[PDB]
Amino acid sequence: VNKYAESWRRHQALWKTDKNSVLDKFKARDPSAAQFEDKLSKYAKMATEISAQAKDFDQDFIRVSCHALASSVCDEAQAWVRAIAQTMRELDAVTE
Amino acid sequence: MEGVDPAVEEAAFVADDVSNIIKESIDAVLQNQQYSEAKVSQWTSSCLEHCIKRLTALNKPFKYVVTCIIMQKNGAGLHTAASCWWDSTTDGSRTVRWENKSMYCICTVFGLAI
Amino acid sequence: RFLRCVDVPHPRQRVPLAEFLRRMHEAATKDVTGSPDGRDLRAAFLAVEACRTVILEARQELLAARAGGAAVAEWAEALESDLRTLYGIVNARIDRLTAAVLHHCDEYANDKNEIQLGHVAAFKWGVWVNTAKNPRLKAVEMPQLGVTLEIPKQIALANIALRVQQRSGPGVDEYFSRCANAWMAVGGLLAVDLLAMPPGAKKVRGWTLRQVTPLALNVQRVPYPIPPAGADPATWASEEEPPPLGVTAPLPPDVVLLEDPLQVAWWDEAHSIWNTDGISDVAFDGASKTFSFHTTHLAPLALVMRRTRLLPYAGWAVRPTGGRNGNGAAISLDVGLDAPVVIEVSKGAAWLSSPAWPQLASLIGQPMPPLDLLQALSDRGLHLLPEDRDAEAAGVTAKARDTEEAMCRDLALLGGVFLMASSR
Amino acid sequence: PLLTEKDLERSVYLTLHETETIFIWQATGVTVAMDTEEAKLVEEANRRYANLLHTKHATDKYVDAEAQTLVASSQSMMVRPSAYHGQSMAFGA
Amino acid sequence: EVDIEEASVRPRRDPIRLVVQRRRREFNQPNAKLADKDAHELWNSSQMECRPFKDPNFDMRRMEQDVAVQAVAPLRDAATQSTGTVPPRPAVTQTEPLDLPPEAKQDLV
Amino acid sequence: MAEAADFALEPPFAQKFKASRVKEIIGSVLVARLSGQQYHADNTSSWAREIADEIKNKLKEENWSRYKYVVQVFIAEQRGEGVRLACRGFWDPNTDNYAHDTFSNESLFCVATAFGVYLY
Amino acid sequence: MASGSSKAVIKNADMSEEMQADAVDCATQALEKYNIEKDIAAYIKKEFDRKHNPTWHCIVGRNFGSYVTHETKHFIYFYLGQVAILLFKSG
Amino acid sequence: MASGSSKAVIKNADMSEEMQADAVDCATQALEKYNIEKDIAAYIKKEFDRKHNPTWHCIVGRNFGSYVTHETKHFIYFYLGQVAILLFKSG
Amino acid sequence: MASGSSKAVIKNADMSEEMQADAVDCATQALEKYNIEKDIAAYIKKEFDRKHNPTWHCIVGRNFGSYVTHETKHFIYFYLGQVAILLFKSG
Amino acid sequence: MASGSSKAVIKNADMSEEMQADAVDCATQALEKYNIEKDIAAYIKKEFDRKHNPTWHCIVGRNFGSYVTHETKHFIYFYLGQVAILLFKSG
Amino acid sequence: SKAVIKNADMSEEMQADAVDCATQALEKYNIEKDIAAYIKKEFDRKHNPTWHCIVGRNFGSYVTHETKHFIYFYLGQVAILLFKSG
Repeated sequence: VNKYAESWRRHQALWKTDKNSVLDKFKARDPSAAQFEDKLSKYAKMATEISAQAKDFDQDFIRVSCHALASSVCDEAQAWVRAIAQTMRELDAVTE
Repeated sequence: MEGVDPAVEEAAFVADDVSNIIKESIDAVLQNQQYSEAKVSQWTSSCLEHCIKRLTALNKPFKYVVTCIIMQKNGAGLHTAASCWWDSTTDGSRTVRWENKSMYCICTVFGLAI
Repeated sequence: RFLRCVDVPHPRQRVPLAEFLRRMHEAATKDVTGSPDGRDLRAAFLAVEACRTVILEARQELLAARAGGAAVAEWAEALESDLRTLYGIVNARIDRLTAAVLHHCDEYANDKNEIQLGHVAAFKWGVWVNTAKNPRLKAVEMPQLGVTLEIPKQIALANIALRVQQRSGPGVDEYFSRCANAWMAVGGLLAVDLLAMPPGAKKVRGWTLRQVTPLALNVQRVPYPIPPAGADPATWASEEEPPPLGVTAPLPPDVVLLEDPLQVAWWDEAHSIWNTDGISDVAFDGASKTFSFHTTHLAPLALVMRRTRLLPYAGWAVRPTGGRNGNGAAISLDVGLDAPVVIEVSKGAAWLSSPAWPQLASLIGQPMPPLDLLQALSDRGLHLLPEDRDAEAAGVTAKARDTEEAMCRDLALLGGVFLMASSR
Repeated sequence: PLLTEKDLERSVYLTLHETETIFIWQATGVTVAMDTEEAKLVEEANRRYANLLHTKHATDKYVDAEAQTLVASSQSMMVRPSAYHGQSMAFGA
Repeated sequence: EVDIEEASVRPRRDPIRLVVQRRRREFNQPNAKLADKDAHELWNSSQMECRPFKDPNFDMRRMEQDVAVQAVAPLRDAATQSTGTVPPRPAVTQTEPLDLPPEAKQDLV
Repeated sequence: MAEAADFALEPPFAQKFKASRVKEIIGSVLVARLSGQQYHADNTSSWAREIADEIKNKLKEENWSRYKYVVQVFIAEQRGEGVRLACRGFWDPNTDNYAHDTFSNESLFCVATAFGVYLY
Repeated sequence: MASGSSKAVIKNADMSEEMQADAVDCATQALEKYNIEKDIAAYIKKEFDRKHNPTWHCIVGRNFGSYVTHETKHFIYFYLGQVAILLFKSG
Repeated sequence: MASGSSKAVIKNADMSEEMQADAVDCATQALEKYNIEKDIAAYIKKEFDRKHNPTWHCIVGRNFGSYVTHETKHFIYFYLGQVAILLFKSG
Repeated sequence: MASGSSKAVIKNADMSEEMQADAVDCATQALEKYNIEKDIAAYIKKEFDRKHNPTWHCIVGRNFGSYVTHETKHFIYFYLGQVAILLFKSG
Repeated sequence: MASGSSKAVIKNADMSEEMQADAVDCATQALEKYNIEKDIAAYIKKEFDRKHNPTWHCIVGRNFGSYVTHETKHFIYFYLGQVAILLFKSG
Repeated sequence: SKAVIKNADMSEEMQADAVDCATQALEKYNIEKDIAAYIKKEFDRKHNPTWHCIVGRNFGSYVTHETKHFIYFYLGQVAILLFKSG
């Protein structure tokens, strides 16, 4: 059970990495729309993978519900997605 | 002059016939043509096609390789040399150069028995 | 059909049937010049049998056809389109097989220089190639089709090939929806085709050089006569009718002379009729059922009877046989023939009772639907399924289909209860 | 598997294909035979091209313009029935 | 116009395809002895030359030239089909005992 | 001597004519022979012969069995002559292959071509 | 003839609604006129190149797996009965 | 490519107007006369070599960002239908 | 591990021989490392976007028909044993 | 800031081998300088206008066919990454 | 017990293979279930699964089989049925 629980920590970066710092570093390089789309698609695909992996795991005589954990990590990835579109729309508004 | 076996000659490289084929193919496309950079590629293609069609019409158990180079006449010197590794009992090769007041056309044909 | 597990889609599978059809066509037209795959007779005979089955089903569905009116009309048009596609596929497959065979003549040659190949399925096929150019050979006999041919000096002096193809049985004739005025094929179709020599292979030191040819992809057809060693049969021809090829072939043993006088014809493709002209010495040996004729035009050949030979039928007289109520009948027909043809019919199925000819014995006493009974009779060859272009040819008022069918149903409501008679 | 006698006797089909015209080298040759009116024409073309160079150099005739040529997600799809079950059974025993 | 209907290279005929067939046992000839033939050996057959002539020496300062630009060659539409067996055929199967003829039984009798 | 039963008509993929390897061989020969070399009509024919011999020797050292090698070397002075060089063949494309390379300096330009035709 | 248009079930679509409807209809005609998957894909691809500017790419079949890059709002993948149809605009 | 006419979206035209109309016309005839990008480029180049004092350079393609010099009143870039074309006199 | 290299049956290829061999090797690695067709396609596409740059498209399957537009010398459709692999550059 | 993982294939060049090496180096430097192919071509053009007998028009792009009257001893055509470059002089 | 081929959409060689495999299964086993299991697994190993095998003396079946992938025969008085599907 502990090994299964620790296996979910391979995605710990989503909730342990500073979104503000990562976004500032990404934006300081004058990122292209291609890189924006790449990051958005990467976060979306990891979110979809977590949602698909939101399943009950039966270890011997104990079942394990990752529904709350997987939902939380998917929400984290969706927030990662949202705070890219927010910057992009603000830039578009300034230009317009 | 002893009589060559017709069966051997059917699968033997005939340098004279290959040279005649090359000369006629060159003359059919370039005998009365002055050098033209636009049409030189089509001329080379036509010469290669004529050489290939005549070699195939010869109907011998030989894979045929035809190369054609057309260079403009301006005083530039061109020198060629070929070294090959093959069974020299049946196969063969032939190089023919033709010229007008405008171009040099060098065609080399290799026939290699299957 | 489902129990039989038939290898082809029924005509009631329009899109799947058409896809199967042209994928048959792609298989038949596939390039097999460099492999012996196309040199197998069964590789073509399989498609031939498949197409025969589809032709049988399509003819069964079309004879009944021959909002609802428009639907049945387009269904018919689809049926004849399928039939034409099947004929084309069969022809292309046979041409591919023969082309693949002749593309290796250097290996298929025999000691005699006269190559004789045959195969009988329904359909008999035979090819004879005379590369010997023997001038004294005037008679060629092929037992694989049972045919004897008195040939002219042209074949004796020239090197050609000759293909004889006899299609017999159900669904083998097309010149009833293809013919124009009064002709049809009887006893099957005999396609005789002259063939020029395709470019053969060259053998050098055991190596065999083989070049791709359109003749190697498919074969062509050459009409009569044969060039006298250096002419052009396709364009040039003897202005006088060339020495007529006497073709004595075994007619299927279920056909008796009904055309008076007996006639054999070559299909006048340019005229859409059966050209009896140039087809001389028309004889029929009934002791062995063999039709002999001297032909000056090599093309689809057949014994031919007039589509108006029995038209109009002199009268009909149908009695009840189903007892008190309507459950059976027996019709005696004076169709312009000697014996009054008596058919015992009953609910769903009809069977001949007289004449009791052994040629028709397979249907005498055979309880099976009257439509397919007349279909099987026409398979031997009988004008029992007439057309309007045959009625007006015979010179009688072709009853309009609506009136005819309404009258049919009105009398059939009365069938086993009343007595019916023909009105002159 | 070792080839048998019938395999050895079998005639192996080999196919030869004619290749296309394979152009190898096209030197950007710069000459025409000045002994010929062809090179007279090409030389007057060369001098008119030099005149074009001079005219371009003459005045403010080098102005250019911008060309902002502005003219991509990778999705994974799967197509499977994924329903197989090998099952054995005895009947009526 | 005529510039390209001259410059363009179009094949004048289809490629010629030949099939050579021989018995499998006829292959693997041990007499096949590939040998070296240098250009000095092929001097009379392959090693040619075009000597630069000095008296005419008609080389000119050609200044205008055009080059056939392709970049990415025109994209080709490709139709690919992956199919297995031709559509399956049904079957009728029923168990039925098989027995020898009474004629054969009486023969054994 | 190998019998016809085990005689493989097609060369092993390790023994197949490697177009990239022949490109590398031809380029190495051209660099070793013509880099920094000025055109010399008396020396050009000998240089072409040496280049062809070296390329053929390297192809032999590659030791691809039953692969006949044909090497052709063109070396010409760069006086600006319009040159159109092309080739066209008729063989079995499944086993036979080709390669070529070009070198050019301020004085001369050369094209060295090697064809490997499989023997059966 | 009966309208044998099976219920189109859309799995993955980065499209507009009218584009999805057009794709469903085009796939319906493609299946009605052709059962060969490459012919179906060719019909759909040429129809949508004419309608919505080249180049589209169509893959039709029953057993396959793909990983392709598509233009935004230019991607669809669905079933029409038992047949899998994929369309994507790229290049 | 081949067509009867196409919309030349001119991003910039260092031209006179009549000779812009000439450019539209010549590119139009090139479209139906030829079927290759290089072909259309050469057709336009020869058209203005005959009309407007050679030599002109013409580029036809799909996706290419370039920067060139030319002579004033003799430059244009336009996405003619499905092909972008850069046409400019520069000697 | 036995080197059960299923001989690739090149059905239709427009590339060079060396790059076709590289494609065969990449497909062999893909089938060695994965067991899902989408995984095979993703591996091949990523490998060839690292080698020959995006964009590539790979379809792995056994029952499919495709009609796609590919860049010249950037196409292959073959069979690695019973596995059909299609690769083409577009985008 | 950008670069291509494809060996520079110089299809043809009317300029010396070391000149072409300098051209490849300049193209690479342009790639690391800019992300827009227009600016890639612009920087290559300005570099070889200040270095290599101006004016060297540069065209960088994937697919395009053209004729240009390049000044002699002043032309190269080479594929790099996924963009072909026509780097010639006509000024 | 000679194999009595009742129905065959097959080739000759792999008909002989089917006969040999069925003979081996009958030699090694005594239950029709096990014989069918052996036949099916061997033919999956040899001839591109998926196959299906039914062994017994009392059964009537109607199945759809791939072309050249169907046989129904008798070994002695035991009926063995093979057909490839899925």
